Amino acid sequence: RPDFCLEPPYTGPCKARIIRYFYNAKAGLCQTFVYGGCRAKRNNFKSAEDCMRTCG
Amino acid sequence: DKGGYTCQENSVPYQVSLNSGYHFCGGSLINDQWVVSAAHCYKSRIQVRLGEHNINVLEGNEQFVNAAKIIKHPNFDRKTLNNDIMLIKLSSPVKLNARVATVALPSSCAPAGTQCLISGWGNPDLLQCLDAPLLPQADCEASYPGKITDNMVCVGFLEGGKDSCQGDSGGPVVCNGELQGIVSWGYGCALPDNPGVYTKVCNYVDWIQDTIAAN
Ligand SMILES: [Ca+2]
Repeated sequence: RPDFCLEPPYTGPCKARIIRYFYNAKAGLCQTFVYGGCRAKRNNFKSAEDCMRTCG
Repeated sequence: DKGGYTCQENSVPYQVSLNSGYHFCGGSLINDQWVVSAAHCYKSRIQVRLGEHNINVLEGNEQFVNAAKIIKHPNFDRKTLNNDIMLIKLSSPVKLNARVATVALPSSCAPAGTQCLISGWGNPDLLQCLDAPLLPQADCEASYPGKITDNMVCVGFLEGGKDSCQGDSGGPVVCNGELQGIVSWGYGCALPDNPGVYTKVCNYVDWIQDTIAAN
């Protein structure tokens, strides 16, 4: 799978509290994390289905 | 934790919670039909909750109102965060009372050293408060080399320990009764040499007034 899928979730510098999905390699699945609202990295999905499709 | 203390219930009547299924940003009521927040808090559908203390329990003094118009600053930059400010016009005017009130826009830019009050559910259940001073631009600049513009101001402590954090964005920084800042960004929260950065509201008073009068 793509390298960005193995990167830890990135909250970013902004201080909003937006729940997004990220693929957790160690767990082998997509989970949720808090995104700050700006400068998202690629391991950041609005949905589990998109997360699993892209990083599964 | 972010180092604040729980605000006295309804002691920050101008504070609002932006909700789209859950609390994701804060904001400030500036008149009975308009709220100011951060542009990075933009969402197509937003419900504004006023008169809140515990956002997880129906307390009795809350007012729920949908956003009718959402207007971000025309020069907002999603990458640099310059001009991180946005106006929200409510579907209908709210009822102003002791738990729901407006905050004054700045008369001028407050000088460094001015003690301010930062609030938000950030870190969420109970509203958190933090007393912190506006920092000199030079210090802000030294903490974030090449990232600070004239539309930003640092508020907090260079030693860290106290700061606004995720869930606080869009919220108010009030000094001497005037809204001087909007929670925007920072590297981490409460980290030494990286105090929070806030949108400097005094640079947008005319834009705000002009926008409200036209909408
Ligand atoms: Ca409540």
